[PDB]
Amino acid sequence: LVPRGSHMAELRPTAPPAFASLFPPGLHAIYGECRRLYPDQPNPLQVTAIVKYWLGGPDPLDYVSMYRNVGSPSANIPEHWHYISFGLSDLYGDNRVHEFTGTDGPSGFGFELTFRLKRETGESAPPTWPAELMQGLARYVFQSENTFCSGDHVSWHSPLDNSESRIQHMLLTEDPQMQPVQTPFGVVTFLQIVGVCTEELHSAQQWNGQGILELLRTVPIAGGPWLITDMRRGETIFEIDPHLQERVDKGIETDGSNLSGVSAKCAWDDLSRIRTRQLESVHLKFNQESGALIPLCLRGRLLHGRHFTYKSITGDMAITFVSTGVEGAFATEEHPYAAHGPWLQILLTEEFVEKMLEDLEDLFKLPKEYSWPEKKLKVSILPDVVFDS
Amino acid sequence: RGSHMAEPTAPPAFASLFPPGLHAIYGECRRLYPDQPNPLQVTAIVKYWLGGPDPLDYVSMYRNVGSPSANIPEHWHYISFGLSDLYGDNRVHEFTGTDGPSGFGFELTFRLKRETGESAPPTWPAELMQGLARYVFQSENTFCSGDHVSWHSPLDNSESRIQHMLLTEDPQMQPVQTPFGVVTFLQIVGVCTEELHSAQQWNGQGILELLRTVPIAGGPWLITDMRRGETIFEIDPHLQERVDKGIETDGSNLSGVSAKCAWDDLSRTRQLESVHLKFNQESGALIPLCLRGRLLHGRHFTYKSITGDMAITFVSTGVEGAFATEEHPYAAHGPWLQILLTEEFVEKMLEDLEDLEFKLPKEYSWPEKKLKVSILPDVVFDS
Repeated sequence: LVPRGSHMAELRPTAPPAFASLFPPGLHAIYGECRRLYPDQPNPLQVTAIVKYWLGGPDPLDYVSMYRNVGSPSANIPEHWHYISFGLSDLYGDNRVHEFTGTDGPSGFGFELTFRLKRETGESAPPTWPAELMQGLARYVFQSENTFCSGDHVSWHSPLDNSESRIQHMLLTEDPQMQPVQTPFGVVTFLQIVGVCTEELHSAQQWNGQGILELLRTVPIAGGPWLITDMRRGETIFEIDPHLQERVDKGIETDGSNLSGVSAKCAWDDLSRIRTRQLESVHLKFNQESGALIPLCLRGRLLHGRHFTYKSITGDMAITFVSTGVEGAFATEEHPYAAHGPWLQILLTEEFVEKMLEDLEDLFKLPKEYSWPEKKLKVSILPDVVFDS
Repeated sequence: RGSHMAEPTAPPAFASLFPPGLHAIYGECRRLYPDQPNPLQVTAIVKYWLGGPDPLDYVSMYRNVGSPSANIPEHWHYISFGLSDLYGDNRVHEFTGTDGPSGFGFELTFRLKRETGESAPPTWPAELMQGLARYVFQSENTFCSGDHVSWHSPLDNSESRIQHMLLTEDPQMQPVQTPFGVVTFLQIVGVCTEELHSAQQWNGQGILELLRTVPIAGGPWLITDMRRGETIFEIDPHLQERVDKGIETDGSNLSGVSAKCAWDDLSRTRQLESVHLKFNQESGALIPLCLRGRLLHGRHFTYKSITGDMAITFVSTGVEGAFATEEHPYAAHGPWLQILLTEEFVEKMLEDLEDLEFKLPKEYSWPEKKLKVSILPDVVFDS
């Protein structure tokens, strides 16, 4: 039989913008991607800086395009407003704001901010507050020269739209739609701002940024695969799902912690009986909050050959936990407890911290005391009254 | 008959112990000071990469006899270790390889005039160097020869008039090549608010070169005397004439200033046919700089009100993003006024405006341009 043929049972830019000569080449490329995504909105609402930054203006971003993304409620992606900045990258390439660096490497700071705000009902246009937020974030970047990555966190400690909204902080990720572009003035990637609660910010600091991001992609209400910020969100991802906390802690064990130290209630005392002092025995003290970080300090820092420092909020006192892999420590295996004044350094071997972690479970009859006489070490978790005196 | 003329080398002890980055720097130290192989040092016992507040691991303190023979006093010389990649093992700085800058690409130095009674180098500048290093580590801003640091505090915690810093290349220390990159040596030079202000108005390099001609400031090697009382302009009045000569030739690094100033119209962005600009004696004094050292150089200048929203930005013909053109030279976006002035016209203005005592309110008017500039008493802007 001669082939009858296939019968498919299931099937699912290129033209320059008006008046191209007018556009700066760096602005021209970014706009190209925006058109790719939104051909139906060729003239979107824009917030624009009339007083230019290079002429005294407070606003580093020259433009903020505001499109309407329908999303895919067909696949749990809500309707939202999409915000795209112009100014963080080298737009003009004439050394007015950014140093011209040519095609190789990053255009300006090498990125432009984006943000996806979940659309409410009655909203017949995109709200203009996130534009001002982006301006604010751009000020941070311009005043220093701290270029941001996918995974970075920003401590804002203020409701992003000045609302009562829980969402007071921001994480940064790759925009799910925007593809990095090559301008004549360098390369531009697209960092998306994702709003988060103080609690979730702390989780990213404790673990890593990328991991907390991935966690938000499985919680649509937060959340979603496209990381859309809903300002009217009331509960954290941990309150929506307590099972997630386990994946945070599991990750701290797997990847390690970004947390190098913490200002908390802590103290240490000598049992031996400025210059370095080598202590034969030591007694470390913590409240419930700082004591709760001990497993993180051991499992996610020392077990990874990194270190951890507890600083007492009141006073001179400090404790630094160190592993064998650290360089420049004045605490060695032979003299594992050493202090330069009030600053205590404790060296703990890999074999021994594993044994400690067997004793230390969550982490409540306080004082909760632990003791290893073979190491001459005592760790006690006390009520806050001790350190408040 | 013939002519009748009238007129490191070895490695240090236990070299294997030293990290390669620390080696090259110490090599340059030994070159200058072979007679002081073990100088006094401030050392960070608690390290920065382990929680320590001090970014500099070491600060060497040598004794330079100088050359009073040729007007160089005796002084203490301070050399930092930590700003550049010392260990090249990614604990503090990213290992970038031999090409480009090691760490931040520099270490700090400082030269303090030796007093009498001082039989040892004072330790305070070490803490000053730690302090400056924190600035550099928190914001990864790299300093250059010519930069200024607004410290707003007497450097040695004295009541001393030396409250600020400029930065220059060290006159003795030559740049070194480490296996982790290149290290230059930036010398901290202590200055007064008056001198800091001049460098902002002109450039650092200019005020630096000016200090080399005043030994007490000063000196060819830029040695900080903390006991200095009079500014370089008080020791030499002619030097004030030397700065603006440069501001004219080179330009100005001053882009704007918060001051008492206001504007009015005589009649998105409204364009104005006539305009009245108002300044106090202090801000009005900057006008020549604003014109001569910014506008005549294709650059802009902004006056902002210390009180309120009002602002005035002067622009020239060679600026982008302005909304004031030649055809409509006075335009405002709300309380922010932009005045466009041409090269030909500012030359004519400068002929009209002198200095800029005592004749307030001093007024200036160009009817063919519909422009009034008045210098008023400070009471006007206060209400």
